[PDB]
Amino acid sequence: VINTFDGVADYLQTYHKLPDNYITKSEAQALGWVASKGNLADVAPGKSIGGDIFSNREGKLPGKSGRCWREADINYTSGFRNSDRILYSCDWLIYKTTDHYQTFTKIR
Repeated sequence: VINTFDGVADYLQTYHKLPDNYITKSEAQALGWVASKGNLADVAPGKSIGGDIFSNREGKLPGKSGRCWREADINYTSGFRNSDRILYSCDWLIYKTTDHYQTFTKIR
């Protein structure tokens, strides 16, 4: 797998968690992921980076408490990470970005 905008959106709203194909950056690093080599697929076949706290330091997203915004990679399969991300709040507001957190639009 679930790594589409709709799929992860629907999945979070229900289960209240990301699907089983997500790993945080720290977890990925421990498995040997080297961002500069874009090898995530080799060290963690079928996984995508997701579940880490998004700071919202630029307030480009509705203000929430300290660790209420989280992000997950969307449309990732192999190679370097792309520019697609889903942003989900502790109150389950769902936003998307396709430009590397520059701009956001509501999806749920």
